[PDB]
Amino acid sequence: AMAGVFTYETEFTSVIPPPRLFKAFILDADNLIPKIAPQAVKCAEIIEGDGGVGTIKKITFGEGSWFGSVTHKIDGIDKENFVYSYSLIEGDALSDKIEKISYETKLVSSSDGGSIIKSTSNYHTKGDVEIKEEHVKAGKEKASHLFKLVEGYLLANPNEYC
Repeated sequence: AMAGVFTYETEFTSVIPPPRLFKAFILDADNLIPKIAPQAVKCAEIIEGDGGVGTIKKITFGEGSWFGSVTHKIDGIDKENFVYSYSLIEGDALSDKIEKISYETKLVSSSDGGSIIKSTSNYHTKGDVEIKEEHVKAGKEKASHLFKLVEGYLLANPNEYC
């Protein structure tokens, strides 16, 4: 069985500068996201670890999507360079065809006082590669929708995460 990596890259832009975005969206995700987006995320529960590298966490989805769950593994947190690396180790997306999906979310500063959210998705493949363009685009739409709610909240409550 052939091993490969299908790599997809995308960017989101934010008005919020990287330090604030990282404190909010990444370092306090488990608390902030189920609160702002209840329909999208019901809860975030740590199964193993203290929230840092090696942490295993089960995310349960709300009424918005065809609610299942996902199990993420924290691979890396760079609090200086605003890098968050994690893998989907249990979920609907995984099959005999896709064994693992590793992610890297980097926050880059904009000269206008904002951020560029750079997301890389690495689909670790086994056998014939068959990835639907619509399935990837739907993930990108859900990620930008959740993110837009993060930006709004942050702009409505400017003192939060400073």
